[PDB]
Amino acid sequence: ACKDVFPAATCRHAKSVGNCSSEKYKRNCAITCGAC
Repeated sequence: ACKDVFPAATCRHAKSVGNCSSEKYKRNCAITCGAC
């Protein structure tokens, strides 16, 4: 499974500023990024 590991508070920030490019919220938070 690729369920968002990090907390919604740490994943919500990403999109907020389009940080999807990063990995902190792309490898574990694939559900928030949109890779998996």
